[PDB]
Amino acid sequence: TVRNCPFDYAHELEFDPQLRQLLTEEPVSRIRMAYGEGEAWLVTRYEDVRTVTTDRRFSRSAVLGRDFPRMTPEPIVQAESINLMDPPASSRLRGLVAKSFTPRRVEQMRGGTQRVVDRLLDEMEEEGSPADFVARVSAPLPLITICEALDIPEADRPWLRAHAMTMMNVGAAGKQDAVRAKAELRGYFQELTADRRRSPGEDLISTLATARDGDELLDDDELAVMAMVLLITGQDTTTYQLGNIAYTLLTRPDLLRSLRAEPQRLPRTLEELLRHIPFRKGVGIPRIALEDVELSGVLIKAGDVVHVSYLTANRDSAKFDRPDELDPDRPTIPHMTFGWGAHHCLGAPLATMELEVAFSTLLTRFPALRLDVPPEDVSWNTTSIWRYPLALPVTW
Ligand code: HEM
Repeated sequence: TVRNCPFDYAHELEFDPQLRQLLTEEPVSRIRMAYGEGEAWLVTRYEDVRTVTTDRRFSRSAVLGRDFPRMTPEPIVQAESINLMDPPASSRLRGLVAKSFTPRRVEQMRGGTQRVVDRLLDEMEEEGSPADFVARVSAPLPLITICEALDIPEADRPWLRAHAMTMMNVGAAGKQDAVRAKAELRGYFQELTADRRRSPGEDLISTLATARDGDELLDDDELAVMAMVLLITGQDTTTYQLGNIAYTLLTRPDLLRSLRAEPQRLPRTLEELLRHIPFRKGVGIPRIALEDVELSGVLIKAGDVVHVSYLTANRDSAKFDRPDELDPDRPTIPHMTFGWGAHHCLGAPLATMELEVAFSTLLTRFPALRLDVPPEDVSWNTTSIWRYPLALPVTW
């Protein structure tokens, strides 16, 4: 009755078979995952999952305090984080960083992102073919950008990601690691944010720390946590989707030619890769059903833990015809790669912009770009809630 879900599948970017089976055959299923007390529902259908993310009957505020079935021994979340608030209390702090990424603002920052990318490739060319696209592009760019954004000193950055990542370990014994790593992170911002509030720079932490509706909207905890949360998120998913997309383009010659034939297809192609590419293992933060809510003919009692799978949502044949096929031409329908509902991804805008400025430069600069080894020789991360390539040797 209750499925085992270690969610350990890692083979290339192949869609987790357990997930494909639960989509087609038990689109609402009882499950139990690596760590946490109790069990939880798993909703896998587009429309059903859309329901769960938006319908005020399901709270993420209600998760505060539960040993919720999750994939990391220590939960990645914190108390005062945007992740454990719903609208309305979310909408005020979301509201504030959302100013920072209006298309005017993000289509300004482009300028600098173009100069970062250019320099990163002006360096990879200098060290000469072959090279690691992960080391020389996919890893640095997202980290530079979010640090530039937050005015993070150059010396702290390699440190800060090697803590960000440590919190994303699914490893039983890397839990003390995680709780210390997390608290050291909290602390560093606790201070460096209280150092902006104090002598506001003209960066983004300053934008958060200085905004005042009469009396500063953000409390110090509320801020330090928001500056800490913006750093973590600004440098995992994006670094990974830069490797994932690269791999996919260098292993689907038809796709990669089509783009080289008509580069204008790129913003449409990226959406379709985004949809497809299963850019994580398992399921992230759940929600609690606040009241009984039947959902695909299955009552969910009040106080039950609900997970949604964004990855099965994207591959729902009810929404996308030939869903497993990767058609950048297909009738555009909103993907759920960037989340949905209240907690939809806050940095969608900026990762959009990084992915556009990256692959559009790559494509022109290195038309000849090819994977330098066979695809099955590429090693895929196993230790993370995310899926990404460890290295991506390329020629040009
Ligand atoms: C390809 C790039 C990215 C992907 C695929 C991605 C994906 C996601 C996803 C799937 C969620 C799901 C939250 C949920 O539904 O429960 C999320 C939340 C979030 N992402 Fe991202 N993200 C990306 C880039 C970024 C960037 C650059 C930032 C930069 C600040 C960012 C900040 C956030 C934040 C703050 C949340 C939490 C919002 C909330 O729960 O209220 N993301 N992201």
